[PDB]
Amino acid sequence: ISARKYPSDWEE
Amino acid sequence: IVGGYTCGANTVPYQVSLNSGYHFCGGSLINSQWVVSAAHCYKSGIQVRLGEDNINVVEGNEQFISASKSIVHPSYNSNTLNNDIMLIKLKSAASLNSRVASISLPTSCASAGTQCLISGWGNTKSSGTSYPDVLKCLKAPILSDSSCKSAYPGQITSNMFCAGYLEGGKDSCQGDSGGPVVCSGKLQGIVSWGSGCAQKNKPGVYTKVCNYVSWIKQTIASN
Ligand SMILES: [Ca+2]
Repeated sequence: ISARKYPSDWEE
Repeated sequence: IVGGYTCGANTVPYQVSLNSGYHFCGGSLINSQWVVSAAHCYKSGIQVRLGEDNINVVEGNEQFISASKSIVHPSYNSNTLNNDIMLIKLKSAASLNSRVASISLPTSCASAGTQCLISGWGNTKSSGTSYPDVLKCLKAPILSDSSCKSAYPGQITSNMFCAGYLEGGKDSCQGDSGGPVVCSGKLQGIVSWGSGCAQKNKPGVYTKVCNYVSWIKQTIASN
């Protein structure tokens, strides 16, 4: 699933 | 926001930026001490930036206030993004004025076809990346439950709705998370998730704020 945090959810 | 327009400075006065040395999510001011955002936007030590337009330049109307408390929905699930809502308490009360103002909570749920305003400082491209300095805006309708579920089989809960355009080209995107979906002057949605951005048959998915009004009021009262 792709959440819309910046830069991405996974990139945290 | 992909396929949107430049809102205009301080035309969305409830829109806030959550900042950790850089903008990472939006939020909505609901009273002078509380912000609604997405649970997946949680991080310790957030600075809330109110009264912004250009998030990279000091223009004179900003208020920067630290978050003192963060309250994620007790039943949030990061795997499914069910219950994707968080409340942030400001360390001091914002000073409310024409450029910094609260948005009302819903009294009832919105219906399919209702036009809403979605805003944020997220990506303006669906392929590659281009991030704006100033706030962007998009008018988009709420989709039917059935269309939403067909777009995302097995992934839409009763705490979510779809809004946008199945032909592609107009949507929220990375960096818009946590920000507002306002319909008839009420905060009905929180930017949450989607497959890509502005892709055909893959609309934006939003937290259904109307399900949470009693929880929000109870949380503000007890914290
Ligand atoms: Ca600014």
